[PDB]
Amino acid sequence: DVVLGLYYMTRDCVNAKGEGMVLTGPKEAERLYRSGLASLHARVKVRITE
Amino acid sequence: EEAVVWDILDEVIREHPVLLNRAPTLHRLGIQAFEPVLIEGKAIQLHPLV
Amino acid sequence: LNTCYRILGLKPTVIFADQIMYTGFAYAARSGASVGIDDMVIPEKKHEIIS
Amino acid sequence: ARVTVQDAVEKIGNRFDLVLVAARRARQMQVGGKDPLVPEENDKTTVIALREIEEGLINNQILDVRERQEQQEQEAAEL
Amino acid sequence: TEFLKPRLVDIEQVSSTHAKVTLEPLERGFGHTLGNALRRILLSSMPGCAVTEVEIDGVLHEYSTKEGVQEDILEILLNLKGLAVRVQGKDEVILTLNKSGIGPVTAADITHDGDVEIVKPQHVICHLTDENASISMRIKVQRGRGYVPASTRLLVDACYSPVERIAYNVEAARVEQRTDLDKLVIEMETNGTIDPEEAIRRAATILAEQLEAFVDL
Amino acid sequence: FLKPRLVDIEQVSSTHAKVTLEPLERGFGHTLGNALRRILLSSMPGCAVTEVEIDGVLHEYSTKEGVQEDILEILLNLKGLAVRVQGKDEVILTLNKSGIGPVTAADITHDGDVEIVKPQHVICHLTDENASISMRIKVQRGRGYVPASTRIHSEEDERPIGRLLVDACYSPVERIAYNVEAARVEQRTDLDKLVIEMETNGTIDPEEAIRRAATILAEQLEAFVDLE
Amino acid sequence: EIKELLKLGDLPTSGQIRLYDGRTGEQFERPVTVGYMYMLKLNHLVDDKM
Amino acid sequence: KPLVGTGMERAVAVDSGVTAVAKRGGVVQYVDASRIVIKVNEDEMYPGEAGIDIYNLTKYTRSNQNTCINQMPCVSLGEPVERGDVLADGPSTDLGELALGQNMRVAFMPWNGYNFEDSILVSERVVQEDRFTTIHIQELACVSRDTKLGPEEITADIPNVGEAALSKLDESGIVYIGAEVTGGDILVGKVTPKGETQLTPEEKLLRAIFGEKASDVKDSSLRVPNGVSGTVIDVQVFTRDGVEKDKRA
Repeated sequence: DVVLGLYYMTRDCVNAKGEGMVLTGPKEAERLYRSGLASLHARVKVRITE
Repeated sequence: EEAVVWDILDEVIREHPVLLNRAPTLHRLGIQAFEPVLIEGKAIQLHPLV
Repeated sequence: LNTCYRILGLKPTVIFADQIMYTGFAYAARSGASVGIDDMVIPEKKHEIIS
Repeated sequence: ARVTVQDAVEKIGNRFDLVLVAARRARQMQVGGKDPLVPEENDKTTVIALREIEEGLINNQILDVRERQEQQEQEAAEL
Repeated sequence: TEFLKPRLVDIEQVSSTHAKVTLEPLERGFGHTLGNALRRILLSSMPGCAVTEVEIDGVLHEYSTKEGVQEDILEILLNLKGLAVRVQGKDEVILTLNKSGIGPVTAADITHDGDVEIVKPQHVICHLTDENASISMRIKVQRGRGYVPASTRLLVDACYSPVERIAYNVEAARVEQRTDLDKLVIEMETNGTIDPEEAIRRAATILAEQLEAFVDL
Repeated sequence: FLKPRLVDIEQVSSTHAKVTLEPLERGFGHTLGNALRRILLSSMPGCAVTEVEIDGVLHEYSTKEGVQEDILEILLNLKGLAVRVQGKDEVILTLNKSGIGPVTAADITHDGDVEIVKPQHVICHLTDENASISMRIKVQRGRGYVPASTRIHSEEDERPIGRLLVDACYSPVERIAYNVEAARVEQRTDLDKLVIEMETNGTIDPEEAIRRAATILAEQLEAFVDLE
Repeated sequence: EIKELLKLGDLPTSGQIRLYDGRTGEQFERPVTVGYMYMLKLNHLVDDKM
Repeated sequence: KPLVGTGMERAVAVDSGVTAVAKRGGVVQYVDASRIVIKVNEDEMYPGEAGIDIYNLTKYTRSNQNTCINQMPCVSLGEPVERGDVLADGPSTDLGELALGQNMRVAFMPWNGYNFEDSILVSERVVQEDRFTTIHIQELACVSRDTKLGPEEITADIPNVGEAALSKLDESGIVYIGAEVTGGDILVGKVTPKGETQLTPEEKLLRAIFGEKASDVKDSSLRVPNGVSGTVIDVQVFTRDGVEKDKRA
């Protein structure tokens, strides 16, 4: 189950709801997913502190 | 089964490791020590990663 | 997870694995992720390829 | 709820001498012969010993010194 | 029949932009009742206030170039969305930026209006190179209750939600003999407009102001 | 900041019913309906059978000369007996009925504080010409599920061995669903209306359901409230 | 034959529907095969094994 | 009944004696949970004494696997019944079909790893309606047999016991029928003789202080196995020839 959930998240199709945009980082990306405004498989490029 | 003895058992379990073993013991990992977590019922809970 | 182990040490790797498990199970559950009779896609070319 | 003893091993990294020393110390605290050297946050003697090992304030050498002191202590009470 | 009422069993906060609260004991399922409700509230309906629309005076295109800024346009655009605005008693205040100095451009090189507070002064809105780069854009801010994207609304995504991230987890609850009860644990981060504690109280108050049309005693 | 109120209350069937609330903000439907249906499907007043005794029936594993039903099968239906008590708390009924013919759920003596919601229910099928029964149902209020396996601990010392216990189930609710639609209103552009379709059992009226549900829901906010 | 038996019973053709989470409230994306089945309670009760 | 079977159920529910088929055709003269009298048809009876088909169902017998086997009627009073029709259903029999399991509303989907490997996740509604509550019947007997120090006694006069336990026994220490008990409770009070103990002096001091004399008898006491709690539904007594019977006998 674990690998399946992770693989499901780390996927992308091409036309997910709101793909291609930009966000501050993980906080905002989750704010997008949980709210139901954005998808989970969008090709969105954002900022992340590594 | 007086009420006080349940809290007494929780006091004796506290950091008292136990050993779990799977019926065919091929390698050494067949016996591993875990930290008890008191639970209701009769089934033994096991961690999926193991 | 392996790179995590030999980069940060034992202590970090442990909590990393636990977190991975929790998150996995949650998402794999809410993704639907089922199977039905229609999922199996019988190639419409089968009939020919057989005969 | 002591989960990993990695740092506890780091002080004496042998993985077995750790158990022997921590058992000696855990005895000292359990089979009444001594008092804890770390604030006992309800932790069992088994874990408190490992914590004393972690802080670096307890090991084979230190306990060997303390017992050697008490050896002469037991002889200074018979005139 | 009576019921079981919770009492804050502990509270902890690493900083002011993030905090964790735990409410136990609870009732079966209730740990998800309150969690889900308060979570939706502090995600999609909460006052705050923030940037909505912005335009540059150098060029009018979210993909064009600029002479003097080593950064890209949509970059500063996103930084605008990352701006903690707290207007006291006004609805919408369109403030302007006026800076041409050699070096980064913080959030202090703006025009302080009547009532516009910035809880992130050192915030970096742009990086400026050498010679002059005379740049003075005109940013627009608005109110709102929740999060509204920029496409469904240069375009900027308005983030009114005073919180940046919500989370809750249910776990066991040892109550003297009670078999399996819940223990709610919320972990919430804000953006600066308000501290966590009061914001949790505010959302939970919105709940009561929604259900106030029913009670007995 | 609109505050919703009930608008539509039409109970189609004795058990199946519906309720509705329009004044909701952006997607407040889900947040309300789900968190409400939970409190409904879990905590609700209800009443049910707890103690049952028959003439010479010592245990659920026996047969009485004349009844075509088994004692186990009798209590199995006693769990499906819907009732409603208000004044008293625990009530002991009295059922006496003889002669061939299925025993209606109204064959019991009427007490001052009682009302059946479905006397057409079946308790036991009598088949002997002179078959007679004497029992005293013991009904009371509670909440949630309570099985007789854990019931016998509060100890009460039931001296008569002829006292049999039945699995309790205090659950007025049976099933609940919620839906959200886009409905125009007086002063607003676009909102959502929330419809709650429920399935009662006849014991509790659909009004007190939502009322006490929201009451108990608010009670859990006492961590951050005093008096609004 | 099953596909037609479904249409007769006011049921979908794919045998799959949407499922709503009891706790969260949102629907699990990606259809879910539901229905009935014959379950067997083997004579392996834990109350005799433990 | 199986919502989805193969028809082959009747082929197994009637073969196994667990059912009860009708021999001669007639109309039910008397239904009951004990016996079923079938008034045979005039055209399907023997030309002498005319008989009838008086059936006797079994009630709650312990299977070889400690489970429960029992037959329950399926027809009401005065109903036409031909030959080959199930006059009564037994264990795992639904009006003629093989009722092996139950109908469960399944839905293939993960759930927070609660099912992770092959584990099953069941609703609370299932365990509420008692649709899987299988009944079991254990058979635990007591044996009073002659010993080296005289024959054992089945009296309710057990030493080192409490008054709360002996309250569920009769004048012969045999658990009352129907009386529900749990593990550790006494069902047959028996004591085995045991002399020549010679306790330690520390105990002799107690026997002198509080005057608590020691019984010359041990304890046998068929007591319910720990872990299971049930109800007594049958009590049998077999006494050896010659030895006069007790009261309960």
